[PDB]
Amino acid sequence: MKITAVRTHLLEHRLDTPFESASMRFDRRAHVLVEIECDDGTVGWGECLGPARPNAAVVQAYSGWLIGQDPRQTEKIWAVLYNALRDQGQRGLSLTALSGIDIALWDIKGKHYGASISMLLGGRWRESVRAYATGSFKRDNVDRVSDNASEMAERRAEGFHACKIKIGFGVEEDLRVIAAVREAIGPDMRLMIDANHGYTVTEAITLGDRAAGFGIDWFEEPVVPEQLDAYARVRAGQPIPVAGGETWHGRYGMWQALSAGAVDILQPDLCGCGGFSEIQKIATLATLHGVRIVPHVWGTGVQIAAALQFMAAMTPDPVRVNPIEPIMEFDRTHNPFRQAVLREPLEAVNGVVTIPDGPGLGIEINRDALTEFRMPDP
Amino acid sequence: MKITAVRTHLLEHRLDTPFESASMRFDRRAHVLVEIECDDGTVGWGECLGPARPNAAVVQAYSGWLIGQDPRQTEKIWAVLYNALRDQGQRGLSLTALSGIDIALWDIKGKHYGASISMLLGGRWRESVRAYATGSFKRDNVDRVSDNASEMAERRAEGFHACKIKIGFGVEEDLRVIAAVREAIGPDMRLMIDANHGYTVTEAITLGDRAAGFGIDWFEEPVVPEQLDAYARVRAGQPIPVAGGETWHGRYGMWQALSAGAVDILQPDLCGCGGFSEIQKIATLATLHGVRIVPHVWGTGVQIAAALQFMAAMTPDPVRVNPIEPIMEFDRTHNPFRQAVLREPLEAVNGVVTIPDGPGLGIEINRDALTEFRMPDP
Amino acid sequence: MKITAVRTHLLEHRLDTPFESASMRFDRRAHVLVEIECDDGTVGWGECLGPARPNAAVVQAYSGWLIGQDPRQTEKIWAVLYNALRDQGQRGLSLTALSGIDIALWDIKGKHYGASISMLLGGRWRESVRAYATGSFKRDNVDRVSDNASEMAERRAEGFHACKIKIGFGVEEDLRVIAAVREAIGPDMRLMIDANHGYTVTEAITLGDRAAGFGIDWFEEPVVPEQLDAYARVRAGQPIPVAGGETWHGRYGMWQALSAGAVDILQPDLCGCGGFSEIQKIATLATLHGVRIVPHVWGTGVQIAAALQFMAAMTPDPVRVNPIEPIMEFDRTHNPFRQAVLREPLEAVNGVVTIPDGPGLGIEINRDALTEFRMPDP
Amino acid sequence: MKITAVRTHLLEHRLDTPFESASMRFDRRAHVLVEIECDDGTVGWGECLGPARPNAAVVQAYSGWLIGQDPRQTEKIWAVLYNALRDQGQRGLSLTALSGIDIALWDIKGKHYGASISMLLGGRWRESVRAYATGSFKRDNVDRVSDNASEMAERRAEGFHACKIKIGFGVEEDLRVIAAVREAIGPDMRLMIDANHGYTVTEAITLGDRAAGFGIDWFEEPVVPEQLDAYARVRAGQPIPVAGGETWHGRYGMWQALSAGAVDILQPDLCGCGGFSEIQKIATLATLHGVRIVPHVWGTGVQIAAALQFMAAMTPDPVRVNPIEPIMEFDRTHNPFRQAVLREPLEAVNGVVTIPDGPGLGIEINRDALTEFRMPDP
Amino acid sequence: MKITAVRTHLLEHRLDTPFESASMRFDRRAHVLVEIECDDGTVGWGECLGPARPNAAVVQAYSGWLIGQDPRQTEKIWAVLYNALRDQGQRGLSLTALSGIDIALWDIKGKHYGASISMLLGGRWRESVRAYATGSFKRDNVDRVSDNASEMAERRAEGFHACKIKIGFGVEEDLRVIAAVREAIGPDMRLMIDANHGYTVTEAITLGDRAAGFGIDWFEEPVVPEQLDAYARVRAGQPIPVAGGETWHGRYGMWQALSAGAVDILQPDLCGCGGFSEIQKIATLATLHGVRIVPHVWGTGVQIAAALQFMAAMTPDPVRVNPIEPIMEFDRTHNPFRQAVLREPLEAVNGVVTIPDGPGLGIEINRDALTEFRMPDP
Ligand SMILES: [Ca+2]
Ligand SMILES: [Ca+2]
Ligand SMILES: [Ca+2]
Ligand SMILES: [Ca+2]
Ligand SMILES: [Ca+2]
Ligand SMILES: [Ca+2]
Ligand SMILES: [Ca+2]
Ligand SMILES: [Ca+2]
Ligand SMILES: [Ca+2]
Ligand SMILES: [Ca+2]
Ligand code: NI
Ligand code: NI
Ligand code: NI
Ligand code: NI
Ligand code: NI
Repeated sequence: MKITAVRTHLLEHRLDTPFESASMRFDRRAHVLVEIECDDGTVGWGECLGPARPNAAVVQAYSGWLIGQDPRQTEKIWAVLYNALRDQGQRGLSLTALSGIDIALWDIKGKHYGASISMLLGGRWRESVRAYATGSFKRDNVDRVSDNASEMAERRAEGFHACKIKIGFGVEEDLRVIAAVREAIGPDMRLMIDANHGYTVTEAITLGDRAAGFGIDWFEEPVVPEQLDAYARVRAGQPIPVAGGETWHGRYGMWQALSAGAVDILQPDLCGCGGFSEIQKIATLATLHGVRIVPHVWGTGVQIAAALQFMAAMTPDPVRVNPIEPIMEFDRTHNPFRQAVLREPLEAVNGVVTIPDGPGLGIEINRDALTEFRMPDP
Repeated sequence: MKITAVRTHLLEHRLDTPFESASMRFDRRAHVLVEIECDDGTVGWGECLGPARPNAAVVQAYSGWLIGQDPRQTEKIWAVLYNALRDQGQRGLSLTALSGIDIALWDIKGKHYGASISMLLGGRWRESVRAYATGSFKRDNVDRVSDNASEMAERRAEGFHACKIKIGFGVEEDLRVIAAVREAIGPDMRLMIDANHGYTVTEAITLGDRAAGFGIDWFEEPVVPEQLDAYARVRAGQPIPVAGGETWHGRYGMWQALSAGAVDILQPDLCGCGGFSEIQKIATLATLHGVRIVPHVWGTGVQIAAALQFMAAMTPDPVRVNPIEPIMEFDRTHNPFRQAVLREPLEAVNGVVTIPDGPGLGIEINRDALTEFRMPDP
Repeated sequence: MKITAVRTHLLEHRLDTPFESASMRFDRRAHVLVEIECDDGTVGWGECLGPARPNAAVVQAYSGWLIGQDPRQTEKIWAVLYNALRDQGQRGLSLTALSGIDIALWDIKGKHYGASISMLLGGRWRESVRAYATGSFKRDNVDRVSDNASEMAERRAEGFHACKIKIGFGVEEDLRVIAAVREAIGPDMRLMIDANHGYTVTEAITLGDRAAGFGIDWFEEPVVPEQLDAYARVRAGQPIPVAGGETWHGRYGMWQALSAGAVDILQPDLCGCGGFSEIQKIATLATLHGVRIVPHVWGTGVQIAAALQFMAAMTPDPVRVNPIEPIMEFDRTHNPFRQAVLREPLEAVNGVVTIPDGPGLGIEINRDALTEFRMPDP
Repeated sequence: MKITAVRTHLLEHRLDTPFESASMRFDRRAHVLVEIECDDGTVGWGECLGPARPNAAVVQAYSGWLIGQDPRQTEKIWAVLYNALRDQGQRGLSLTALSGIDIALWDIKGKHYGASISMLLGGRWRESVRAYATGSFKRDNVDRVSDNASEMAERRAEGFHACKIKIGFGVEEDLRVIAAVREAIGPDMRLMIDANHGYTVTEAITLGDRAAGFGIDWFEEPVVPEQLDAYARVRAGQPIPVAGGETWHGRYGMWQALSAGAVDILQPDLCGCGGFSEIQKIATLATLHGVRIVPHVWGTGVQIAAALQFMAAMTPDPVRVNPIEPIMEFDRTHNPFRQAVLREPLEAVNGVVTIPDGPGLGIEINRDALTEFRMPDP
Repeated sequence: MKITAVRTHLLEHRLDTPFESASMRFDRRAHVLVEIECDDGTVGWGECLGPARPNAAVVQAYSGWLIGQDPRQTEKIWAVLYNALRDQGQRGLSLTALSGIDIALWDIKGKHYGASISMLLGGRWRESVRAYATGSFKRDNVDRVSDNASEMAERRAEGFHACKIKIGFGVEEDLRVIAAVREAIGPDMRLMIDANHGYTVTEAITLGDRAAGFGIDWFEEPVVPEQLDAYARVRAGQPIPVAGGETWHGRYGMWQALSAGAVDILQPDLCGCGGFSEIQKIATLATLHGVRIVPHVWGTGVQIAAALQFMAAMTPDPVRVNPIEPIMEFDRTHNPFRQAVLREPLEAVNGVVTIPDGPGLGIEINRDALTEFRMPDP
């Protein structure tokens, strides 16, 4: 079995108005998929987190080390490609592009052995996960307080057990947003907050001290990803558990954060941290200190399918009866190609997402959707 | 003053036979320049280290935050662009692409103020630097021992005060290469060794212990860039000063290495570490412990010109009469567009390279060479 | 371009009654400016923090290394002069005197290139800053509680968004002062406290625990500048963010404090820490852990102008929309030559200070004021 | 008993040609004495290390806190004056000026109680010390190798048991100088080396490794005083014991160096580190780890007299029969006012200097010499 | 001047009923004085903390190194005697016995120079100190709660500004005692607690958490003196400042505790820690981190006189107007020879104790009291 072709597929949809987090303002949904074809006809699919056209370019640069290789040998291919572009690599785009490749190769490997990826990863502890809803972005002329209060009441009505709202813009308004969301969702629904690294350490500590009374399960990216000493200060300075990981990369970046005691919850993204091959190594590292893994999930149904395979296989830390299980980050904001790339959608039903069990990722790509939402040439 | 256009120029030349280091095998010289044009006509030039097409793609992704901006405001632009692509950035391609942009903007700023970059950086301590020659690569059916012995005798005859040879392939053959080169160059010429991270820690310690008698001024990239504990072990375990930095990025990556006590010589590349804006911050960090900076230099005359501006401005650590000054890494292997991109070559004369003092980088690009050596479309 | 003369100008005004902080009692305003003249006629101005006549003497001792030098080469001159008097230097007067020289040279450099210092520092993120008012000093037979309550209500009426009061004399009376000031300024105006290192660690922790309910944004110089372990204890032992820096010096002194985790806010003074050349290096160091910089500002309009240039150029940490920006420390106590040294005053208008954008510091010295307020010969 | 006057006396002698170390080039001997007079007629004398006119200015700034004070209360006066100028003080000139004041006050205190300072410090362990000779400086057109070889043979012939030569200029020439001096002085005379912080860490380690075979008792100021991590690297990287201290200040600066494990020998200067009051505290600190104190001595007979009082009182670490005793640094280069300031010279006789036992410093100043060598007005 | 005789004087008074702390039960007051006589007739007096007959035996063992020595040379004698018995010494009785000797020698030295010890120590910052009263011991059939409530109301009525009560027996009863004492003394009198190392770490943390609401200025010897990690846990685990030092010894024992961050207040005893010679070194060490010194005082008027001399000389940390000053521990329990050993008592008058200013300790021993209260032969 040999890889014969490696392709990328850029997807875009323009929004009605731009969406803003504290870390970014964007006016379109833009994603990239990786397609790897084999000499026996087998095709695998993956997705890369982050800047879409630059990821496509890095996948193309890796392609020379993929063509002619046996796609079943995922550890060998991962290490060879990791080393090939390591010099001006190590974090960021060199790992997000390798993650998409890795996911496509594990899809091929599952198809070849007739096994779901979750089985090849070592087994299925669970057949479904509870999802949590993520919030809307800041938009021009939209009041964040009432928009988030209504939107999260709407998520509660759909059956989500938890939701996560975007802050990081300014302590006082962010507190008004948190208070209004708690009022709107009632006392039982779980609530998380994500600052998108918008805060200074002092802001993040002040916000956490003042928000903790609203019952907040974690505080995601309080500060920038490079200042691990700042993460540890926020963790020690206010009471809300701190989460991060969607902007860290590989076993070395993740170990740097765990060594620093940066987080209570580590949040590797399948399509960013290095793929299935590397996320299993990151999950090992998290067991040394007992730090919970909850994946970060952002992107199309291909990303969702990959994250679901890993979530079926995640081993509890600790094992006990009815252990703490992963929950699935579910973006509810507008993206017509999120599900359209799949022949069958991977959707929350009363807040719960069932994990496929077919070979590989357990999905079938809709190639007509790739054409329909193709990103226009520059 | 406003930026109106940002372009990249990909350059390629195929070699007669592939060149191999321990870290890579390549069959062509492939580089990318950045061109930034302003509303008043001013044009600046820069270069990005590393994978050429992926760098071009990341420069294109940054371009949206550059158009319409005042190019004189280099710290503002650097921080804005750094944050824009930080999430799946931080090291590697997101910093090598920003370095090329930064260099072009400092070229514009010098042209605008009528000042060499070295002057804007704070002054010229020196008007020239001594260069050292780098060695040939491993080639199919070429004996490394005799090839390096002859090649380095040829560099000595050209007047280079020092040379650096490539090892990392295997302790015993590498020792034969070092011994033959010392014999060939005589007792006075300085000698350095670069393993291109080819060694285990045990190999690197064994090689350094056994090579130290040949008089070796530093041992570059003994081990992989992510294992800073391995660098510190090599530093403590054998007597040759350890050098690294061409595969680290930004103030945070460089501080991580200095904190770890990884190196005796830190080797930021102008076109990789973040450009002039960030290399000044890295040079600050190196003064906290007294670690010598010697830039890494690889690429075309644009990279050479940038590195020379920084070398004129480097402050001695410590200041004394006849202090330890930077020496210029000078690749002598075949590349017809290395100098052709410049209207006037920046060449060693009896081992010494004179540093331009005209506005900006002090060079004039030869646009006809950009066409002649343009990389063929995929 | 060559420096031809270096002069100092001592200024004094006797007060109606002495002013006391916990760290000092003084009966006059006494300051020193530095004037550097060039062979082409260009003149630059600077100011030194601290003992005026001793600063003038240290500037005179540096003058021998300045005459005949190119003033545009600020990094070279800084490093040469720093090394010249380092042996019995390193902190204190050797750095405050060099700061005044450095500021005058950056004023010359901006005039020469036709650029504001803020532009040469890398760009203007902002054109104005909000000022905060500092409080009155302790005076004989004046009740601190009512004096501070009235004075800070008067600052609120002038439009200052925040104010900082002097404590450090004794926990119980200091708490009465803080309580009365909070009552007088209302619930929205921000409040900071400065102990001028008057407290033991135990006093400072007790004061912070008992004062935190009044809403205090930082606690400045709780303890003496040499006991960095005491700073870290105060930071960990009570809830008010700790600030310091006006009594630390250079990259090495500031790094010592940051390494120790001494402060939540670092407060370099342009005229004390080493000038523009060194404060940019200190600002780099603060980004490693994410410690906020808020400059310390004390002295004449020349100091104010220098601090404003640096504040226009300060890069947010982190970058976000509407980031945390520097605020300007504005002494409101009596000093007739504070503004008189400038042809145009740099004053708060409804609490906001606009940052000049002319070449260099963007000011014009009033030489007649230098004569009018000249310090009498000993 | 009350202080009534505090005066300084600046002394200068121009040399025939300038003298150069790696850290400085000077063309005159320039020193400052402190004279403190009391209401009962008692006068005390001291000396300040470092820049003479700036020290005089700082002594004048302290004078306001001295007049009217009881000079017998040396700990109270030290702490009051230390705090008075601490803010822009802490190291350097604020401590060298306080050292001269402190020495004059201990001279007064000894005269008042009819006791040598050595007795008031706690007793005389010894009545004499062996001196070591320091070497000549680098001079224009003088070969350092032969000049040092002849000069040190001349010191050997005068009976000095040891000598210390100046290096720091460049590893190869410095090694030639060390080798020639060892040849010239024979195998028994002790040899020390002082780099005046001229070296990078790499140079200092290389020099120490290559020089150790010549039998070197210590290696003084290998690197700059602010890089304590560099001192520890030099200490660990080559075999010659490392010495420093003449460019550190006070208990906090000295503790910083000892904490860092910077030195095998700590070298406080009576006229730089804080005087008798502070050097006793530094000597305490050195006993925590067992680091030997050997004072640094540079200046006139007043400095020599102060250093001799402290050397009589230094407690062995450890106490044993025939313990390791301090040796006296004795500058032999030309200075006609070194001894002329005293009515009776304090000179080495066959290498040994006898320690006065009269009240205070045990000397009588020659006021006619103060006039003869008075520094010309600026 | 030479020492001719060294004598000890054992004192005893049997109590009506035994007194118990958590650390000890005793039925008599038992103390030892040291008397040192000189060839010129001068006599000095000192006291040793701890077991009286064993201290007398250790003083006798030191006597051989004292006879014939010059008593003015206190640092030489201290170091010689310290080394003489160091091998089976270092802490405990070898230092408490040396402390008594040291005090007698400083008494001789002050008489010889006609100076109070406080002056020889460097000056008098204060002429009096405020005393605090210590509480009664536990006694058979006496209710601790009502006994302490009444006794401390009686101390308040005598004018003491503060008092310290004995706990360490059991958390619940100890809390009842603290509550009753706070009720009895009113809201202003200061309150301290001393567990005499009776508690486990868990008890001490629980007690401090539950007692802090009663307004407690320090918590003395919460745990045993050898478990410095336990001290640091108590300090970090409950809010009352922790004090210790009366059971530590010398610069090395005290530095061990300060290094460990064991205490907020260090409490050397003049008659235990090494005397005046060593307590000055301990006071130096406490300034490195800013830990307050408050001496421990237990014993006769000779101990009281020594402690008062040191308290006059203690330098504020930090210096400020109206700084934090030492307060004097004043045992009020029955001991007829406490004051009888002095010709003039050293007593609190409205809570304040005036510090003698005569030569030496400033006291005159009543030799008739030494006979009257002589301890009966075994
Ligand atoms: Ca997120
Ligand atoms: Ca908190
Ligand atoms: Ca290399
Ligand atoms: Ca070895
Ligand atoms: Ca302040
Ligand atoms: Ca607290
Ligand atoms: Ca020296
Ligand atoms: Ca070595
Ligand atoms: Ca006690
Ligand atoms: Ca507690
Ligand atoms: Ni749509
Ligand atoms: Ni060719
Ligand atoms: Ni006035
Ligand atoms: Ni002469
Ligand atoms: Ni009785």
